[PDB]
Amino acid sequence: YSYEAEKRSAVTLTNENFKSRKNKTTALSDQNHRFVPYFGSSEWLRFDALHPAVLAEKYDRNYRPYFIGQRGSASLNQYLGMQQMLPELQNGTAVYVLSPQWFTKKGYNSAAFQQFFNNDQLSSFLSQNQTDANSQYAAKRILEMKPEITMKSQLSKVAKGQDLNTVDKTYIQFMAELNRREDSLFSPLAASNNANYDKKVLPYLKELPDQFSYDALDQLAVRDAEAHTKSNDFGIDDRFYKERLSKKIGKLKGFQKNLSYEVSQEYGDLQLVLNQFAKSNTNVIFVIPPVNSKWMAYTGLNQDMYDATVSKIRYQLESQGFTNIADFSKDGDQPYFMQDTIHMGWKGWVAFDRVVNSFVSNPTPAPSYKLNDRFYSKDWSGYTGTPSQFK
Repeated sequence: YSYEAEKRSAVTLTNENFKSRKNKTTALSDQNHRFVPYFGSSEWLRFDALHPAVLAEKYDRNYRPYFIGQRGSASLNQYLGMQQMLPELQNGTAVYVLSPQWFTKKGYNSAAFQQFFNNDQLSSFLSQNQTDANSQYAAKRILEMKPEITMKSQLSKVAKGQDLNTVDKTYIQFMAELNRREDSLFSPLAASNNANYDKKVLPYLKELPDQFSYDALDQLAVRDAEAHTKSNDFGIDDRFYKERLSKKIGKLKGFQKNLSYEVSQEYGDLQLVLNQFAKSNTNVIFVIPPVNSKWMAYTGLNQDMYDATVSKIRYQLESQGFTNIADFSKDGDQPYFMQDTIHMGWKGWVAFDRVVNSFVSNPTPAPSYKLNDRFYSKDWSGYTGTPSQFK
């Protein structure tokens, strides 16, 4: 199609590009250039010389990352976006960052939900009619997020477990067909490429060593990280620090004293993605990032709560077959692991590379998964004892 068109779609990172079926399926099915999907939220915007985009370009790897996510795109929105690219996951390989900031009790806004959801994702969703627990929970959550919804009756039938009437099926495949065609019509202008690749990827190639060396990458990361953090003591990027933290830094101290990520509906939402990976036989590495621990000190973010959160996430993942886990939750104290407060960069990007690039450069079949419906449950949403003792 167009390698440079796909290259710039792969790092555009706009909401409209997230829900563009044409863009992502195009890049993810190109048979002459391999794009691998990287699911996460705002973490992908932290361009610097060690960002995965830059690395896979410089050393010309047997793939390029296609990024899928933006602030607020947690697992429910991710699952529904996945509904638009089902072939591209089949027997595929994928990176999926589990951001722990996701797992709050009330979750995100309905407004943040709308900016990734659309009716193509919903018609796709209803078109695959399986009245299983996963369908039911999906429908339940959608009606929770957007209660004044089109095709509400069908969503209520799916959410109660009931089978869809001949008339329902026909309606939903017709709306499917139209939404697909609307995507194909509007993605050219509605979902156009950024300057992100030209302005925040390619420049950085000047800085990387012609010959690959993790030691050289680490040195470059520390030099550049030092250049871009002389405005504070948290080792937080200058621009992020003046733009989001400078003004209210006093009012901030202590503000996370009691905040937890241990109870969340996002646990069930995650289950939706795991079901999707299994049904599509996808081989995934799940990335867990830590938080600048100096920051966690200043805000009171309790690291043992973080550790229990990570543990429960990992339990859900491993107990089912998903064992590829680049878990960096305890690496937040390493100088320049993070680029901001809760987003890794620089050295963190190199650590990210060390596990992920081996995973993605060397695709292997996906193991056998055993899914466990008890993870959609309210009890698992609230459970806080030892993860092993759930049953």
